[PDB]
Amino acid sequence: MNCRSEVLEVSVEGRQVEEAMLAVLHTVLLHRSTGKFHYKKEGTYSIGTVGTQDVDCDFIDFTYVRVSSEELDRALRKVVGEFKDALRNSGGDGLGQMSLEFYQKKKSRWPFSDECIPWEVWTVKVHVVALATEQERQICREKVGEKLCEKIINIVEVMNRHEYLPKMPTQSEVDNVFDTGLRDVQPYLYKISFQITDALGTSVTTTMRR
Repeated sequence: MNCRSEVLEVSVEGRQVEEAMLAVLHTVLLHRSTGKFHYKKEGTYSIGTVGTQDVDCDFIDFTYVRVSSEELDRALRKVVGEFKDALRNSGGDGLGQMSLEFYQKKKSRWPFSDECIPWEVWTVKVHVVALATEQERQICREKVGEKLCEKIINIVEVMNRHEYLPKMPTQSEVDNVFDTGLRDVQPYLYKISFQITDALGTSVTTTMRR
């Protein structure tokens, strides 16, 4: 169950934070998901289809690929949205970080609790600058697009480089490994959190599925 933590750092403009974080999160979840398991008798199962689609960025000259799932997209857009607000609207040095953590549920023996054991952590350290000039914004569109392109391919190589994946679960064990709550995709169990540190202190936000 060797856990690996990877760190990515990006410097963007305020209007680029949301799209930049979405590119990273969707890219990771693209390679950390499966189709929905449809179980039959004797505990056997088939696997549903998962489409993908290109996403054109409006504030960055870049295009990324995400899982064709509105449910997942709305989930990610929400937490990235909270992050973008908490980060941009801060009187610090424009620094914050977001973590994507994949974990397994080791159900603590009846009846007390349930423990989350992480096996992969993906952290994005964001440095955001607020620009007013239209020209500078244009420079950032091209500049960030190049860097972000290099980092997406890089992150795909890193995921491929990781030697550990959870053992494929049986029907009774599927909810300890996968998020089986989405309609059209089945990612590994994941939680997303972010923290912003200011001159006043540190704020930490954790988001949980229903």
